[PDB]
Amino acid sequence: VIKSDMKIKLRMEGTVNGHKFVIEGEGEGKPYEGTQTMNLKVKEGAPLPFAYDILTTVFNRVFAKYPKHIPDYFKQSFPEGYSWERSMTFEDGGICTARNDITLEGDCFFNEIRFDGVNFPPNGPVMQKKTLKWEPSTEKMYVRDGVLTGDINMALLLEGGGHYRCDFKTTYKAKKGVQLPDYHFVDHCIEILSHDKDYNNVKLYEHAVAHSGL
Amino acid sequence: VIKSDMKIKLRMEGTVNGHKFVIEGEGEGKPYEGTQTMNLKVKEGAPLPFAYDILTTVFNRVFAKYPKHIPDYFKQSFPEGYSWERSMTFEDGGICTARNDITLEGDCFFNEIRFDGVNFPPNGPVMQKKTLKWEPSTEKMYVRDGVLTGDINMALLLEGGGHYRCDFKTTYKAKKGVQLPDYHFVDHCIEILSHDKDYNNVKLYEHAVAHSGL
Amino acid sequence: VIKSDMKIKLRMEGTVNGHKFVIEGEGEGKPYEGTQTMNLKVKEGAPLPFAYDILTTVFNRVFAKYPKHIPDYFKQSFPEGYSWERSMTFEDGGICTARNDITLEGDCFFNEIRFDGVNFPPNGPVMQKKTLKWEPSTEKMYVRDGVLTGDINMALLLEGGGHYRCDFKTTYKAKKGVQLPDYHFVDHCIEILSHDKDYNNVKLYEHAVAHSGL
Amino acid sequence: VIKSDMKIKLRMEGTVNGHKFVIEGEGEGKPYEGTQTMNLKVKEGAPLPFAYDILTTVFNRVFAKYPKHIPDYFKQSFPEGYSWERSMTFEDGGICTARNDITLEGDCFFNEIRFDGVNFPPNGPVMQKKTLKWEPSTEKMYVRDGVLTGDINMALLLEGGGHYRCDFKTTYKAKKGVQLPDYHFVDHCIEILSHDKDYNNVKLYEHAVAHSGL
Repeated sequence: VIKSDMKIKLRMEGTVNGHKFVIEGEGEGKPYEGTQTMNLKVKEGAPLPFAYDILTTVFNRVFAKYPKHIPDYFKQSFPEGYSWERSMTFEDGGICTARNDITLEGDCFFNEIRFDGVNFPPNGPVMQKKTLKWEPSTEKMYVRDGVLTGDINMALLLEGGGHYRCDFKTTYKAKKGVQLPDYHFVDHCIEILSHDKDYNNVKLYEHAVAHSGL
Repeated sequence: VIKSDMKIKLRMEGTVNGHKFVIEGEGEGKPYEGTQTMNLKVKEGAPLPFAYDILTTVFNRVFAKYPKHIPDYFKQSFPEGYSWERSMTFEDGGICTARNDITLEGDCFFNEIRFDGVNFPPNGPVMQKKTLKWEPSTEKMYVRDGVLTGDINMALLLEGGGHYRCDFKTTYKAKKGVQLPDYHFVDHCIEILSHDKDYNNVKLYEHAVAHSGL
Repeated sequence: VIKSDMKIKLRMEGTVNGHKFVIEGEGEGKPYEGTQTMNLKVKEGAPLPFAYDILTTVFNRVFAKYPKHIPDYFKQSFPEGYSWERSMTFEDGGICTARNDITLEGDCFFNEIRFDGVNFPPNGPVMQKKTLKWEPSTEKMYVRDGVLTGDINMALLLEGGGHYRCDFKTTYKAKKGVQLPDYHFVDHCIEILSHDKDYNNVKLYEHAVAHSGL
Repeated sequence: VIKSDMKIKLRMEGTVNGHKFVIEGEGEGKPYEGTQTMNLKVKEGAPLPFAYDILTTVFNRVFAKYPKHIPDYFKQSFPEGYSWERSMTFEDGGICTARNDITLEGDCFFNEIRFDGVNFPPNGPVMQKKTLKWEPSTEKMYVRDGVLTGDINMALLLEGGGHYRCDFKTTYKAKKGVQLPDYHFVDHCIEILSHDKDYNNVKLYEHAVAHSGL
């Protein structure tokens, strides 16, 4: 079922700072190379009044290169699939919650996403769209009460330089029992490859690689 | 417009641990006495698989007794009204986001509520419904970048005794400029007066009183 | 042993931002009225390069008015006495740890204090001495694994107005078993009554009152 | 001054849970290979009543392999040297503060260390010595207001399996201006190579490597 080439369909509905929106996406990736590319269209709530970058890491750890010696929680989870929940705690008190329900129909991953952001200061970098990109990162993966937890120290590079910090916690729940991995890492980088004026259209790329550290 | 007796209508839509639900409520309160009572019906997602108590403080600081010497951000905000956003950070990593858009039509407050909870441990008190009540509390109210912020150290009393701690941050945004108060407190207590087996029906009561501390 | 009038002797040794100091104090209070006054002298590390206010709440919950219906963990702890540990988490990442070992010799409380502060931004209000006072507060008191825990949402009023937030957690350990109270509150206010140029000399006052909330 | 082979002398004084101790160490490392080994003796407060592992990462980022393309804040700081401050926020509310003042005399780094830990639950893994090791980690390094900040998601592996999480923030201050690096990573692993019954004697090893991520 998980082939060397898979397609991806997604719908996100969300509210940030009380602003409602819908974004749909279509793309493709190489699960075994840990790469994926997606084309995202704002369907409702254009133009977004917040930094598009807060959304991009919510737009599937199936797209991560897992070595033999590390059990692949994500790939083992299919065909049944899995869901995740995430909190994003920004250093200025902005908080987001997000979830994705991931299903497999043929060679296509369907992603049903909800995103909610609250308490962004009105003159902070998110509401004033001062973000350039996410720096690369390393997710710390560990089992807690029988499900996979990922913690990340994430940072947005700001216009003018310097960084806006965010702590991620993701809980990943396979819909069937799998071989649980030991403590390990997933390196990430995520890049907006192109966008129009108000990010109504966005081409998004991720590379991810699992490893056991030093 | 804000009389000694007002009615309240609400709809909450939410997702906790991936479980979708809708709850509607009707009730009444005394804004100047800082009291209110509400009758809540689960409309979708019965029976709730999580502790109903995580919802109750999301089900309007108009219902708080404000003394003369403290400017009433909430009552001054009408007829135009106000909205709030809240993060609830539980000590075991459970996080909720919530928002309420409050409008005034005649003597009735309409409440449009969204609630989302993530990362509740499956064997924690919320997913195992081990909560008895919220302890009383004191909200710390202060202006930050021109809007009212409230911080609360909240605690749920547990079955077996001892407490489950939650930190609230609420940002309150009047839809028109008002007299901003100085740093002050709002004492709260919130009580489920009655409920059926699975909290399909709930009668809920709050008392709230603003003060300037010692 | 705990009379209506008691004396207080203290020595604090500490390091903030790498700056070492020693402060000694002598004063007096009314345990049953929940009041105390103290005279503090900087003995080493004058002039302090940080906001003196970060120290003042570390300079004994014996000085709190406890009503009959709330068991007094502190007063019950003597003659043997008690110790406490505290973390102070400031909203800009400044963190302090502090401890006090409290003994009773005659009508005098001896206080052996250690205070350590790290990660204060060099252009933040603590290192630029922009604090005016602590706002009043309400400490939430609860038992956790057999010892009394206090949580406080504290705020320093800043020069220019607006607030610098700090979260306190104190663990209070009686040196003998006592009647553990139920969940309750202690209202505080703390005031620098007078000081010289660089706070080499400071007269400090606290009022504290325990209550059961609404 | 920073040769391919350097010696290390250290003294830590600290208090955890009110327990006072002094630990001295002597060792050696390869700054350009990012390796170091140290022999630590408890001089006061034997036997330690807490998990020795909370101390080991406080026992100098000079011992990290820095590639050409990343400015070496640490090595550039000598001969004048640098100091750091650290907060360690454990997931059960245990908090430590630590600092190190690092000087260079000949081929020897001198380390003047203070460590303070508070609010460790009495039946938690630190006070019940249930820790096996620190998992490897990746420190996120970024400049904030002109000094180097490092954030780490750290985890102790527990007896019985599963993990105890700790968030590190270190502020690193060179005693002279240097070439500030861009956002980057330092991979770490730290290992107790050997110890006696109560960790009165400990041989400690670290490997560290700076990189720019994916």
